[PDB]
Amino acid sequence: SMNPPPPETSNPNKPKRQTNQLQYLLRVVLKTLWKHQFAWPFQQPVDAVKLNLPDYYKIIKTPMDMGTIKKRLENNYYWNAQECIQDFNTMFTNCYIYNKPGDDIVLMAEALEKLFLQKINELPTEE
Ligand SMILES: Cc1nnc2n1-c1ccc(Cl)cc1C(c1ccccc1)=NN2C
Repeated sequence: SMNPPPPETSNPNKPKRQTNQLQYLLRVVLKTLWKHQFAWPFQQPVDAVKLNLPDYYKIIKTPMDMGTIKKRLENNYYWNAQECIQDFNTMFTNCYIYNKPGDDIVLMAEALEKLFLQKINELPTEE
């Protein structure tokens, strides 16, 4: 029922890059989803205490959220675009694992994921 520490957003010994694909993930993908009317539940780690979800972190062992992703991108945490794409996919998957078809939060995830997929379809080739 307690909250875990949040995912890491800083690790000085992790090697870093800022590729054109990572810049697209910040400037296009994250910006698009962040501004959406359904972004709000996803803009920070799930607070299982305030939301009264005592089983959330019993079920979800790889938590992820756009607050974490935003910090990772803005603070250049990644080496490649795949790492960041995986974080978005983990975020959506967790929502579908914990919740049920047709739940409001699932409908919200589905809307954001559609936009995610439309943007990642036009990920630029790496330069
Ligand atoms: C993300 C996420 N995944 N499951 C949840 N959330 C969530 C997180 C934050 C916040 Cl603040 C809420 C939620 C919700 C939620 C339920 C209905 C309408 C809007 C949000 N549900 N829960 C259990």
